[PDB]
Amino acid sequence: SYLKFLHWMPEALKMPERELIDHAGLDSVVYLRIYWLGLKIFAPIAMLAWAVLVPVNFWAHIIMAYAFTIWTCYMLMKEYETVANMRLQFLASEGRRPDQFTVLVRNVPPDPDETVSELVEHFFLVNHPDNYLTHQVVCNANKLADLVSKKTKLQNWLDYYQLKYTRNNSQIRPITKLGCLGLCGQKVDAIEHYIAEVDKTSKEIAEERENVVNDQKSVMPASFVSFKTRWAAAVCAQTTQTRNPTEWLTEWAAEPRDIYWPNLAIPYVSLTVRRLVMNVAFFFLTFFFIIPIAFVQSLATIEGIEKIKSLIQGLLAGIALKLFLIFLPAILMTMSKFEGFTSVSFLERRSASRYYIFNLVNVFLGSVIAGAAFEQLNSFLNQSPPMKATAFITYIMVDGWAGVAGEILMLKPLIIYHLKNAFLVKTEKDREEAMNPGSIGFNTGEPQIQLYFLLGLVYAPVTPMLLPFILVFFALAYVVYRHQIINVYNQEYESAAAFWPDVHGRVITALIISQLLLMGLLGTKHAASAAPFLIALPVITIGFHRFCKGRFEPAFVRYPLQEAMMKDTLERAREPNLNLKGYLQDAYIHPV
Amino acid sequence: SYLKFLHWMPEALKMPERELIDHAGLDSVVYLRIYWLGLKIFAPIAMLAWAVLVPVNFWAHIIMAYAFTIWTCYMLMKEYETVANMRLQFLASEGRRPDQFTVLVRNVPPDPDETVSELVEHFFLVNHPDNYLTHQVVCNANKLADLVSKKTKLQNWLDYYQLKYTRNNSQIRPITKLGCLGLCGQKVDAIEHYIAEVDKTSKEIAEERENVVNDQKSVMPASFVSFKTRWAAAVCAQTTQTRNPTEWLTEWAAEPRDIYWPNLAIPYVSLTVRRLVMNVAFFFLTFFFIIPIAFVQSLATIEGIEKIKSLIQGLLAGIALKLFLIFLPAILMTMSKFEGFTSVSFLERRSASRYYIFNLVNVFLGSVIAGAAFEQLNSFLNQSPPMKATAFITYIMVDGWAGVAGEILMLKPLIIYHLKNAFLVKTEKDREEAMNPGSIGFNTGEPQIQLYFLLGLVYAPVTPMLLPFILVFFALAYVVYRHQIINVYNQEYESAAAFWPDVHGRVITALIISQLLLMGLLGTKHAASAAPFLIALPVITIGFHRFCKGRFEPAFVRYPLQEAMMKDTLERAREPNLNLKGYLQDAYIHPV
Repeated sequence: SYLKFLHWMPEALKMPERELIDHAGLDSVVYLRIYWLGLKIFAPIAMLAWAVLVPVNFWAHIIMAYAFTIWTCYMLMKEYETVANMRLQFLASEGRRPDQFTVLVRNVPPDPDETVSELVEHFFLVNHPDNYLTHQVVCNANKLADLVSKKTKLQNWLDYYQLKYTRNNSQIRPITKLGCLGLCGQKVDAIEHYIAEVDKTSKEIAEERENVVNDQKSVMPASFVSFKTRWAAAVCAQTTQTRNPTEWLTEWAAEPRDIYWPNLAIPYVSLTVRRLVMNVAFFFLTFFFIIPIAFVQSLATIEGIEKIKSLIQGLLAGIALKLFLIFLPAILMTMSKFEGFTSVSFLERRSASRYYIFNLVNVFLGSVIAGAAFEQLNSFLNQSPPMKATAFITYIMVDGWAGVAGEILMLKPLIIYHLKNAFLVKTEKDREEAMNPGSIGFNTGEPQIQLYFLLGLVYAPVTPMLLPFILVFFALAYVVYRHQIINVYNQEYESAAAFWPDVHGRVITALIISQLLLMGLLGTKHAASAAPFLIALPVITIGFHRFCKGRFEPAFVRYPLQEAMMKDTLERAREPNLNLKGYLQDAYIHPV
Repeated sequence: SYLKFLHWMPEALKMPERELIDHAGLDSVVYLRIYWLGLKIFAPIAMLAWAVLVPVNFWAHIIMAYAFTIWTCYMLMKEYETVANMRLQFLASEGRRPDQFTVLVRNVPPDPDETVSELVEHFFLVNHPDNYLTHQVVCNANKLADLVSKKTKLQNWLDYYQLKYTRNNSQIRPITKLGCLGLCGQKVDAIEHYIAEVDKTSKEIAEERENVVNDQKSVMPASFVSFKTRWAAAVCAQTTQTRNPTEWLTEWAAEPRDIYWPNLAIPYVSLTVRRLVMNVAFFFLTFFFIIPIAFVQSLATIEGIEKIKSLIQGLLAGIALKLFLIFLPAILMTMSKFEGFTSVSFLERRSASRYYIFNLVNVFLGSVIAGAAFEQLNSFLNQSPPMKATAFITYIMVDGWAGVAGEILMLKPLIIYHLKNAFLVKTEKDREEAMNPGSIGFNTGEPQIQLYFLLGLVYAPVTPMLLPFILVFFALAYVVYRHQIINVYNQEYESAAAFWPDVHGRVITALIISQLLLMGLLGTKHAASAAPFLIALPVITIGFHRFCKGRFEPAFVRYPLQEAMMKDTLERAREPNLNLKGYLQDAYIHPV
């Protein structure tokens, strides 16, 4: 009810900030701070765009430009500070995690007389003698995991179809091989997913289990060398280990509860080849989506012609793309995993980066217009063998405002169940219920924010109306998402705001893009005294970015050796008698 | 005689390469390898430019482009290998130098209760506990050094005028204050530079000596923290020390015999301000020189009109700039020292970088033409209130070929004495004879090579005649400079080919510049199928550069921890009983 809504409202309001840092985490609290920065950049600039623009509506547009960029950059520095400080304070007042002591030594050189392990020990007992504790060679246990997951799949799927009414429960027969027979199959068989399957999978689990342990081919050329101190691991992580820059490549290891175990099986040789392939694939996907949008937009216009109304048209063009990009986030994740990164963090951050480039092109610069122009060129060939502010106003009304409305409705898992019903073999699915929240969304939420930053900063000097709408999104997001951060959303890895460097870059990108585009609208004709004015702005922005990347980014990309020593000494004093070998040895073998 | 010339010739030929690495050094041998790379890039490309160009003289120009760039890049990778390998081998088979164990901790935070030293000890005994050996706080002893140098100046200058004929030797009276009295002065006085001066300088030497030792204001906020092992110092050099990215800034210390002691006295706050100032100054100097060239070129043309002959004109325009840039190297050195770098290496490398940007503009792209065009615009205002291949052919004939001729003539110090005679108070100078060779010249020789690379790679697809001339320079340089490297030129610091990363970048710059310029000559008109062909070349070049910067550059910018441990263990075995405190403590106090 309205009352209940208002109540969750100031309930989420009555919690402090540092209490949330321990209640929810740092990742979540600085992600909530992105919306806050937005409200602290697009609010003052709206006040100025309603005093210089509308009343006096141009050298004032270029003056507004400067003022807007200054405030944006001022606030970005201030927030970089708070987030960097929070990260370093949190890092200190944390707990004990194995990663703090271990490093992944990728690409261990070939040895025709030793196992990878022997070689690793030798190397790290002569190179880091007083601190090397233990090494855990990583094995290719993706096969074991697949069978294990299949076993549970089988069991769960037909636990429903063996206990529904027991006895000879519905002996269904789906496609044994979709390539061979279409529709369904003829294996009525028995219950428990044709029990022989559960049995043979358990037998193959045992099979792989055997091989994995005793084969010396499962273990990849890598290990997770661990050290006695945080200080020592920090040293190893930020130090070159050998003459060959390809072999013995040590980097900070991540939380074991974050390691993407599947990708700890790809050679360092194949990585580069894969990278190229995945690169060009993203390119195609970009241009591709441009076209369905255009065509379905055209459909809408035709329907309207055949049949306020303009607002309705706008909102309908605004959806279509919505379902389309739902399909999109879905994928940006699989593409990163094909490149071959070994940690959830980087995979999620990769997706957000890739999302950015998409949303640049397809959704602002290079969208509707250019794609359709190329299509017209192609149609001519057949025959002879800042976009629109208004449209973005509709996107805010939908995308942003709709997002927060459905977030609070938590109707997202209901729609997941509805897609389950769209797949409907019968009317339902399996007895497996994967409903764990997961992360708030850096692979989804963050791209949204940065795209709205583009829209806002780009159209602020031009149209003074996107700002009021963009602002309300930021405000709503804060309150509804905070409520979730305290009430519903949990976490899956703690990187401690290591993504802020990335966020910063995208706001800086927005700024530069905005200025480059304003040098086009206010460059042609206008004045030859306004163009040089707008030519300095990008340079100033890059300057600020570089300053902030040298004053605040090190807090996210480097672990101060002093901070490590402090943590070590304090923990070695509070708990004078503690063993590390136990906590470290058994943490980096596959979870099989 | 001719015979003697031919003889120094194959004498320099009969020495091996690794024997020269120990005889002369690594710096010198890889600098000699720059000329060799040149001969191995511009020789095959000349053969192709005399088979595709002249016989068939355009899509062949674009084919030649590709082939030339491929060979250049192939050879650059091959040489990066040899130089990286040489560096790592030399580093291993070296001697003991203090730098291998110490790091400069710049920007030590303010302490209202401790001296810089106390603070440094505390920090490095709690942060690097098992390896910290000693710290040597650096003092501002530039004043002491100035008086010391003045004392020697006085003594030496008039040791000539006190022993020429003894007794009351020529009591000369130069300008006591040039601002006050012009020409000369009236202080006939006595011998030994007015002995009272030598006495009062010795008294002021004592004065500063006293203050320096006991004042606690001379010591700057810095120290040269030393460690017990090469491994440990390597760790400290490549590890962030504290949360504040401004304070406690550790970096590898250089050879004490390389430290530019004067600049170890500038605050980390003033550095940035100074940088900006120096930056804009270089800008002015660039454009400035463009103009004298133009005007003196104009003078030459007028003289010719009033009075082969065209060749003579070319060679005369080719000189003028020569004396002008003699004046130039002279300065690029003072500018770096004003920025505030603390080591000869970086100061010399800075000069070479700054020289590059000059020579780009003023000597190829942005030279004669554009400057004079702006001058014509200015003249109109008054009234109403790839350049030329031939010219560069002359530069090779002079600059390059003249350089090597005079190098072998060793008439350079004779010309230094001739400039002494140009200053001539009487006919001679002082009794001080600073004639030590110094370094072969990274601040002078290197800029030359890279400019000739530009000229060559740019004009190879166009004119097939600069290549033969450029080649002979490379060949001559090798033989004449090798002779000097074995017979005359010594060294002043050993960076062990740490400048190759810089060299590489400038050849890559040349490549990219060449391609961009060929997209202009072979872009307009020509074909719309040739422009995209030339658009991929820059990207491929950047790709190769990045590959090589990730495979070979780490050998110059990072010290493998494994190599350090190897060196340590071997030295600790050959000399089982050795003290380090002695060799390390007294090495980083000022040399006063």
